[PDB]
Order: sequence, then C-alpha cells, then structure tokens
Amino acid sequence: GSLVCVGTGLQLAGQISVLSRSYIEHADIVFSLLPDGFSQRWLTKLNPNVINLQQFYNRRDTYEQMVNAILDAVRAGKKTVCALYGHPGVFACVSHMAITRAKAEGFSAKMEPGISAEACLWADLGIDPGNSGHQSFEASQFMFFNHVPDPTTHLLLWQIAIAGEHTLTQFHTSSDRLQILVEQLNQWYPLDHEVVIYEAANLPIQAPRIERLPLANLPQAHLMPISTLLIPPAKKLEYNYAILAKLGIGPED
Amino acid sequence: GSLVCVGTGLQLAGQISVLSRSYIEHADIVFSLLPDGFSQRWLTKLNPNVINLQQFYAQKNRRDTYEQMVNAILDAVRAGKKTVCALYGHPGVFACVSHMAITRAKAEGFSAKMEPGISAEACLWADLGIDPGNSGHQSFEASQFMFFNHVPDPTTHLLLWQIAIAGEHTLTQFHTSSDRLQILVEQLNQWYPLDHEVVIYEAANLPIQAPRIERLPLANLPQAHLMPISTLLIPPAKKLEYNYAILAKLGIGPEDL
Amino acid sequence: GLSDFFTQLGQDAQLMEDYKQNPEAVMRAHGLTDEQINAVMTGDMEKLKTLS
Amino acid sequence: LSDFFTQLGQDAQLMEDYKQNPEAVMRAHGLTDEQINAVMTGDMEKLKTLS
Ligand SMILES: Nc1ncnc2c1ncn2[C@@H]1O[C@H](CSCC[C@H](N)C(=O)O)[C@@H](O)[C@H]1O
Ligand SMILES: [Zn+2]
Repeated sequence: GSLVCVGTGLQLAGQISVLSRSYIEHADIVFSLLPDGFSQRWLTKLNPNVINLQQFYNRRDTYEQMVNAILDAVRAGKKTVCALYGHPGVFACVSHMAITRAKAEGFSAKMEPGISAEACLWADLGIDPGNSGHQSFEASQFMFFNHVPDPTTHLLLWQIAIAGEHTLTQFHTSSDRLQILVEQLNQWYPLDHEVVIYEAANLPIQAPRIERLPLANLPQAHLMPISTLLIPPAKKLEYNYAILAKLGIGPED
Repeated sequence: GSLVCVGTGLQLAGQISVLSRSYIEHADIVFSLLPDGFSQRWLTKLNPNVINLQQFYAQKNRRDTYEQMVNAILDAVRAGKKTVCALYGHPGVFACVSHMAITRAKAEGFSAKMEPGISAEACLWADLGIDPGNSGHQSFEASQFMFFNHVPDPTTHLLLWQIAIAGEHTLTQFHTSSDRLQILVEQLNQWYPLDHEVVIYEAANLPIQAPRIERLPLANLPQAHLMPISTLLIPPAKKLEYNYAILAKLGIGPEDL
Repeated sequence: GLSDFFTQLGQDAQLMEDYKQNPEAVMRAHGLTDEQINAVMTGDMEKLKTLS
Repeated sequence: LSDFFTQLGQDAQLMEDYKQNPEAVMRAHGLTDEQINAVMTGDMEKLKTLS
C-alpha cells in the first residue's frame, strides 16, 4: 500500500495537473473532498472506486476519521490516492495528517503540488507576488494568536467566513467576531482602507468574486466558506538605511 | 486574435494543468520562455509553431529584451492569431514579460488572460511538507528585504526569494556575494539565532532529478553555492502565543480554541 | 448533460473558445435547456445546481 | 531521451515503476547503459551530451 495526495485546483476538471490526474486514474482507490457535485461527478468518471470524505462532516474528530479511513486503505495494501481541491498542502491538514501517519507505519507517502486559491488570486487580480511580496494567515489564527503583519505588503486572511470560531462560551455572531477582527486590524489599517473579498471561480461559466469595500464594512459583508480576504498595503516603504549603509549606500545615495 | 499566458509548472510535462496544455495544443502560435531543451522539445511536440523568446536575450538591457518579447507576442495577436505564451512555473509570478504583454494587449483592445500554474512556492510546500497556514507565511524579495524596511513575524515560515542577487546594485558590487550574504545574516540575526536552521530550496525541472533541500545554520549562508532559482526558507524561531486579550473579548480561553 | 458540458468546457480550450464566440449556440448545440442557458446567462449557479 | 523524460513526468504508473526499479524501466524504454549510468550518477551534463 502507498499514499499520494493530489490537488484538483479550483476550476472544474481543467485545473488539475496532468500528472496528478494520472495518479487518480491509476489509483486502486480514491478518497475525495471536492467543492461541488460537478467536481464529484468528474472524479467518478476518472476512477469509479471513489470514497467521498464529505460524509464525515468536531472538526478534529471528523478529520481523525477521514485520516483513519485513508490509512485503512493503505494498511490493506491498496495504492491509495487522496484528491483534495486546490493544493493538498495549502491550508489543508487532512493531507499532512494522513502523510505523517502513513510514514509512521512505514508506508510510502507523498504530496503532489496543485493550484491554490492564492495562485488564482494573483492571476485574477493581475498581481505579481514575486516582486510585490505577500503574507498569508488563517483568519482565526490571526485573531487567537499574536501575529504581526507587515502593512507594506499584501496580506491574505484565509477562511475569513469562520473567523473567531471556537467552543461556545458566550453568544457571539459572525459579525461580532468580524468586528473584533476589524478593531484588531485597525492597529495597522485605517477603518476606511479598501480591502478585497476574493472567490475563485469553480465552474468555467462562472466569473470570480472581486468585491471591494472599506474594512469597516467587513462585518456586514456576505461571506462564503471559499472567501479569502485580501488586504493591500497601507504603509509606505522606507529605506533600510542601516543595511543600505553596510552595503555601501549612504543617505546621500 | 487573443492572448493566453499559461505556465508549465516546474517539472517537465507533468505539472502543467490540463486546460493549459489544451491551450498550447490548439494555439495558432506559441511563444515560450522555458528552462531547458527537454522542455522546449516537449512543447514543440505539442505544437510545432513555436518562437523561443530566449532569442531576444544577449546572444543588452533586459528592458529592451523584454520589449522585443512583448512586441513579438503582440505582433501575432494583432495579426489575428490565437496566441499562447508558455512560461515556466506560474505565468504571473516573477514574470514581467507576461504581465506587460497582457496589459499591453488589453490596452490595444485584445482579449487576454492569465491561467494560474504551479509555482516554486507551491512545489516548496509539497516537497518540505509544510503548510503555510500552519503558523502563517511571509514572502519577500531578498534585495527588497535588505533595501527597504520589512520586519518579519518569526512565528511564520519566512521566504526570501532571489537570494542569489541579495542586495545587488551597481554601487554594492564592490562587495562579494559572500559579503552581501554576510550582511543579510547579521540583519536576520536580529530575529534569528546564528545557529537557527534554514533551508536553501530549488524545485526540480527533470523527473529523474530531485529538488535541492539543503539544511544549514544561518551562519553558513554566506559560504553556500546559490543558483538564480535558489530560495531561502527560514522556519519559525518563536512558537505561537495566545492573544489572551482577544480571547477575553470572546470570553473564551486557550482550551476552548 | 450539464455536468458533461461543464466538465469538457473546463478542460477543452477549443470548446472554451468556441463557447466565448457563441455561448448560447454552443450550449444549445450541446443539448442544454433554454432555462439552463438562461441560468448560465443569469449566472444562477443555484438554478444550475438545481437543474443538476 | 526526451521522450522517456516526457513520459516519466506525465505518467504516474511509469513514475512509480521507475522509482522502485529505475534501471529496468530505463532499459525497457531503450536507454543506453551509459545513459542509465549518467542518470544513476546524476550527471546531467553527460545526459545533455547524449540528448
Ligand atoms: N474559490 C476560492 N476562492 C478563493 N479562496 C478560496 C476558494 N476556495 C477556497 N479558498 C480559500 O481556502 C480556504 C479553504 S482551505 C483549502 C485551500 C486549498 N488547499 C487551496 O489550495 O486553496 C477558504 O476558507 C478560503 O480562504
Ligand atoms: Zn504564499
């Protein structure tokens, strides 16, 4: 038995890598976790021996049961392939968990790169992340842990629609949690700073969501599970005089 | 009359998307900026009408070279040819020609779009088995990190790209690569111990070749041999700590999370 | 039917192009219902899921 | 051989086979013994000479 985790990208059918599609096709069994039924129907036609994981939705326990199932296939000696949407190692811990555990039981396990939502974002918004620089955080992690963004460079907050999700202690709405996220961000970004709600298209006849609004309006925004928030720079670049100096560049340029 | 820029990913043949290959296949003409000869041969076997843009390189200012590239691409679009540009990795990441051609195409009123592809960063996550979401992720161009003020969050995975030309400028060339890298070390030393383990990464081009994953202490960075593609991965030096303030606002605690 | 079209449209660049030229025609030529065509035109993903 | 490399990179079955038994696969795909040698030594510059 072996394990190979692949990604299908965001777009239906067309955004998977040639090699990754080959892995699915030659697989003895496939564990899927895709967006819509169209995606699911496409997969089935690639390999009729599919097990949909979407049948397990606490997240921890859910994932633990997804992993365990995948491993059962590997243990049984099957050439197992797990197919995830986008990139199987980008904000997706089900793949990493399965790979980690497989290795522990002494099985071959690896991950093939795929096209992530972030990859789609750059293209759709005509941004070159290479020259611009970029940052990414899980919205909830950004709230619950001490992260410091660099307000000179693009900032992406993933899973913005579940921002501030936790074991229920007191009554709080999504808007409430987002409001807190806004106040937190307000340390670096003015309330009137334009941000962008982005959602890559999943279907070829569908256009992406590229909605711009002031940060202050985020709590009132209609967000989807697939929503990613882009926060463009709000701080102007400044010379690293100290380092420039050592390189041989003084303030006299 | 249309323009579509596609990426081939990093690996030969395998890492291009299904649609992107379809684009190359049904194109009237294809302009390429590919790494090696195996890539070029693969491409031509896919669509025999190819112009290698690498002919506009010094066989001159890169701007001039790039202009000739964009002009060559647009010439075909203006001619009414269904034109496809085949670039390495993601056609939008570290890809001036691609962006220029698309912008200049849209300006002349032609249809033009960029199809996302697998980037070096994408290969990095997979090869090292690291999730950028785990503890977050920041990516900067090394020279920009040295020239301008960018304070990193040492809880994240930090990536410095084009480390090979770090701090390179006409006025800094009296320095050696080793010298400039030594200066970068001291800079990073603000946040990262001299013994902190860092990784030099390079994705593989050929399927019989493996990615470069060299682990070394930060202090040894200056002695390393670096390629144009080389990237520096700097893992977290500090572990996440709770925002007890925000937690209190939601009345939750570390346990609830 | 809708699924098969979407699937092919997503992976076939020639079909993608042909579609852009005459969407409705292409969709009609692929045996899509007028409402489906409408759903696509009105971007009624919901109605498309429903039709599916 | 470009053909072998092209196939190896796009065919998952070939990839899996190659990884476990590279020499045999390469031979079955009509590679020379020196080509196989070059690959197993990672001598890319040599493979270029034979490209
Ligand atoms: N169509 C889409 N457009 C934009 N962001 C998306 C998206 N689908 C998923 N995401 C992002 O991904 C998160 C789910 S986690 C899955 C991510 C996937 N591995 C990838 O490579 O993208 C969402 O909360 C959102 O932040
Ligand atoms: Zn990133």
